[PDB]
Amino acid sequence: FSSLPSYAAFATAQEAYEQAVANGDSEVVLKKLKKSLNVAKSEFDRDAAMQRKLEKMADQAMTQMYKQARSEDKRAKVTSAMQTMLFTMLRKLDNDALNNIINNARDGCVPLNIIPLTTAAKLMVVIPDYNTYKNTCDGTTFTYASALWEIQQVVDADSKIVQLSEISMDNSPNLAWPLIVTALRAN
Amino acid sequence: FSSLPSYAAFATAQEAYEQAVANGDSEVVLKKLKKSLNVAKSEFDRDAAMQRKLEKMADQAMTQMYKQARSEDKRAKVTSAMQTMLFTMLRKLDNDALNNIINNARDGCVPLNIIPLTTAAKLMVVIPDYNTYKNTCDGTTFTYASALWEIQQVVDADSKIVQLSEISMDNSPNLAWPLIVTALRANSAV
Amino acid sequence: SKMSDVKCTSVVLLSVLQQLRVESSSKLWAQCVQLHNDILLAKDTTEAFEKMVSLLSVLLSMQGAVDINKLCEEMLDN
Amino acid sequence: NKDFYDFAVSKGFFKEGSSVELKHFFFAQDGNAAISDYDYYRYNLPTMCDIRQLLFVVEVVDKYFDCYDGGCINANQVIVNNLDKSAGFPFNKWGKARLYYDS
Amino acid sequence: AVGACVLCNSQTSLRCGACIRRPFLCCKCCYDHVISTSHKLVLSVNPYVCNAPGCDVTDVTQLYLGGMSYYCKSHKPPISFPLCANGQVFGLYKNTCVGSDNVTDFNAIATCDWTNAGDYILANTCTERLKLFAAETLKATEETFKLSYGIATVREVLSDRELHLSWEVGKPRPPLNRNYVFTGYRVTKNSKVQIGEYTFEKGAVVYRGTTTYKLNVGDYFVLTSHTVMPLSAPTLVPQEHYVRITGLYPTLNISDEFSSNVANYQKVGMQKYSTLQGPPGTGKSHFAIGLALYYPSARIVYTACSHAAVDALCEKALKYLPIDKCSRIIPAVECFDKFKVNSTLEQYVFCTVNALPETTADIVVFDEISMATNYDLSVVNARLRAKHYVYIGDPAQLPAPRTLLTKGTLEPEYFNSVCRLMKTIGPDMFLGTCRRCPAEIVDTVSALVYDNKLKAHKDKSAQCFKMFYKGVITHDVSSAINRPQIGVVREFLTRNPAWRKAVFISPYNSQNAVASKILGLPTQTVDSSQGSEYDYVIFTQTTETAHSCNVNRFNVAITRAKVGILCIMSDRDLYDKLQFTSLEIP
RNA sequence: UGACUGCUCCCUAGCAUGCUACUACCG
RNA sequence: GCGGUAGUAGCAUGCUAGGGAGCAG
Ligand SMILES: [Zn+2]
Ligand SMILES: [Zn+2]
Ligand SMILES: [Zn+2]
Repeated sequence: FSSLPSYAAFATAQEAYEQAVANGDSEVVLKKLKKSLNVAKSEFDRDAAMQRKLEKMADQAMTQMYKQARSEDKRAKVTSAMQTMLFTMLRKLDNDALNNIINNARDGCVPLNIIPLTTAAKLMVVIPDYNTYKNTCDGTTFTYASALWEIQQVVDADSKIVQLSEISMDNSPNLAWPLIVTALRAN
Repeated sequence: FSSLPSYAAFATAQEAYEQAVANGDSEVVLKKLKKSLNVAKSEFDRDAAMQRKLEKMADQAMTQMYKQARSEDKRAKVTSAMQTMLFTMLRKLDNDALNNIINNARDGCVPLNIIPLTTAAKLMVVIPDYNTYKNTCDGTTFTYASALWEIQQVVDADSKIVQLSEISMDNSPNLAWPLIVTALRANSAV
Repeated sequence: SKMSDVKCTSVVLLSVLQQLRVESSSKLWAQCVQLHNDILLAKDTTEAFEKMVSLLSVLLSMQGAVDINKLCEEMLDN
Repeated sequence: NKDFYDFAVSKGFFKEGSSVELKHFFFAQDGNAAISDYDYYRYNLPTMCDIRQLLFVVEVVDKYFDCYDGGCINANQVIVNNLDKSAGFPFNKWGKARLYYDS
Repeated sequence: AVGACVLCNSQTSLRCGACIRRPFLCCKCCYDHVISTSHKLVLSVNPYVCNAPGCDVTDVTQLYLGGMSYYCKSHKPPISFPLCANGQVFGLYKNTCVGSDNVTDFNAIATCDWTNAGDYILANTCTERLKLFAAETLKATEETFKLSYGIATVREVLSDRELHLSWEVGKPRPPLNRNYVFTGYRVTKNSKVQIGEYTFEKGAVVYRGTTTYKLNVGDYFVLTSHTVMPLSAPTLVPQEHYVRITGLYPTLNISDEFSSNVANYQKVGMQKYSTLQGPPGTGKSHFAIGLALYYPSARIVYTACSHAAVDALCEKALKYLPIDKCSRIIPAVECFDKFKVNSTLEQYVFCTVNALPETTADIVVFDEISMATNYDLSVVNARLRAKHYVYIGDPAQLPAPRTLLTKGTLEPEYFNSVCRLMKTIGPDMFLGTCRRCPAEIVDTVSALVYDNKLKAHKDKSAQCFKMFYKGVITHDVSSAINRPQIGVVREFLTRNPAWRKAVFISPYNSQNAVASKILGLPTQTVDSSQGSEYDYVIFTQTTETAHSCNVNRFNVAITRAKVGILCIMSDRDLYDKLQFTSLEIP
């Protein structure tokens, strides 16, 4: 704390008294010098701690306000944060069935109900283009979620039944394409 | 802190004493200066301390009385709210059936569990599944508590209207099953 | 380490599903809660994975909901 | 808390065959859970006791509870902590316990 | 909480307590905001005020930061340091702050009542973000001085289109035409109930039906307004010309029916933004379709401020080129459901400034940019990150009425962000399409403001009307009804047989409202004749002091005709060299 | 929508006591 | 020459009051 007038006064008094004492002198001069020195020393010493307490208190207050602002900010982005985190962990898991269904949904082939686990029960998906049908459906079997399923019904956007033999490269582009395959889980 | 009653005397004595010191007079005037200034500062000390104590005492008293006033205001508003709630719920007592069953008592006292059982106008039934449904409220009118009730509305756990034509054995697994049935007292109260 | 990862992922997935107002459909919410509670009690790491597939199918079969493709182009899921 | 989990994993935790694993979680419940939990009062049945033996067991218990003192106190000697908690039904429509301890 | 003060380039958590938009000012910046003017109150993450119960101090210059709280002057525990000291105000970013050299930007334009011309003057003497602040504050002051008038209501109902109307307690009434839509709400006992959209002009109270209504007791009609949110994207994009025609899908055929299209096609080939200054008939009718056919698959977005002007192009944007490649979405408001509505996925998305979501696009071709501040430009440049821009428009197409004008009319060039740029750097395209508008209008209008850009394409058969007349005026609280030139128009239409096939537009709807009682010509408003331009026309002025007979406020509404016009003018300024056929009064 | 107890850690404000220090009065 | 008294500053100790959090039945 060397930026206060009290420090300047105390330093000048210290220098004057020290020089006078080192020069050598009587008792009355020493007494007068110390009576004029100690008041300035106390004046300096009070502020020397008051300033420190003020500075640390200000630092703590700024810390607390930063923490409050950050918490208020954080509690307002939870949906996006959670979605990003979930997909990061889904990457890190690295499973074949999960990767299969995520890529299928990313290209457009999403399911319509909860995927069953038993050797029975119906599953319905939507196939929006011929390329997805070429990749997944070949023959009369269906490969989805790293499993095997058996096609039993095909329905178009007009809800008319389409037989499996109908679908072909050039024979397809005269149809309502968002097909709906309903299959059951092969053993 | 600058216009205290003793401030004038203290400052005037200090100024006069320091002028005498600056006059370069003998040591007796210096001793008188020192004594007078010492006693002046000593008397200024308590005048500067007691006032500061008193101000803080007064501030504490003001704060306490303000919070007391706020507490009284809150009490008044909660009293008004409770009175309003009681007088609002009073207006649905059906004061003819209640009077009819009160007068039959031999001294005016009746169990509380039989007041809704004999004077209520509406009945609500919660049904877990279809097997329980077909044994309790099958059809459009059923009997319970020695009275006849007729159905008025049926909703599901999601609070959406459900028609009785689709509450069947085949269509049972397609409903949010905690069904709620509402009926009215027939021939009696509503 | 392959089991705690799937349990944490299941917790995050259930939180994401709850954020999308799924508990406004009692049957779907009951099924999701059952699956989530069953995953956390698993002991072997095959049943947990099939239940995880079943639970993720619920989120995937909601068209508007989220953007699978944007959330896959942010140096995220492949 | 993903940061703590990653920090713990980066220090050799949660490996296969370890003796320390997570078995404490937050479990979720569906809509009809409160009533299902309340329905556990069906295990409470009316029970008659052997009175001549209970009248002696109570004396022994009172002997156990003998080194204390008690009685009634005035309203200004009551100590309450956390006056910011619920007050029950129907008093929770207008405030906490502070409102009723001040009014 | 944590926003941005940008003139001092300082992130901030502070804001002025008593100001327009709760503006964000850094420590030194809030300081010279609170010493150059009187704004002795600020707001931070928490508001600065003494925390002892019962205490009250609005000022901040004497508060102290105590024990994790704030205390004050009159009620003073002073174990602290002052909040306002050393050229700064206490907060975060107390070290990373710069300050402002121009001390009186807010102190000049945020301290007046946001109605003088000096506001817009300084707004044009600003930066992009400073003028963004300006435009948002103009929208804020528009709404905040619109929410100071009454709410009309019908308490006992009469036959439709002729009702009774009482208003409010003591407040004044705004202007009278259909500019302010009376779309309020109905109250049953505590809630708001379906009402519809209404408009009050003639009062016995004659209403115009935006819909057919069955009015009940008490029904209240007034515009209830929200506040426009801050915007995050710049209005104009900086001028950078393309290296090549890289990234384009070129075509083989060349447009022939349009005689000024090929060079401008190449311009769009290497022009990034495109604005021109034109009346009706300047490519707005056919050049948009020319680009549509000349680049088929380019994501080109169109927009007009109202759907009836979007319709002027969209009516045959599906006929000239296939239907499957345009759309505009209709909210529910007068909007036209011609295209594939409720369909974000399209190619040539038409639009309205009022509403459109953001997915993606690549080329901008937007119609008039007139009756709004930088909001219109910024919402549409945020709508899409486009590789090409065409800002069809005019600083005089439908110049935004400056609510309650009090101090003169500013220079037309000083529009939102592009019109002052417009004829200081030159027109972006070579384009003039006078295939509907004749030369009789073009002569005067181009000799006045649109120099040498539009052609004298079609001649006139000496039927244009002149009759020297001074006129008398009679005004009302919000409009005016005309005795002389209305009578002269009547007795003029009684002379020519084939003149009763025109329009009867009015500076305020009162003129046609009064005329419908005894003749019955259709209602017309000077607000926006959206995409509806016709040849024969009856124009009227009634009172023309500051809104009409000043500058090209409606010189485009003087571009009425195709082979013949009427344009009544009751002053002696816009005739200097006009040569309409001189015929005497009857 | 958030019960009754018990224990422990952290921060601030006040009170009481003690230690040291600096001036001043008194004998 | 020693002690007493009156303010002032720093430090330590125990309570009361307010706020945030953890565990257990
Ligand atoms: Zn301000
Ligand atoms: Zn600033
Ligand atoms: Zn205060």
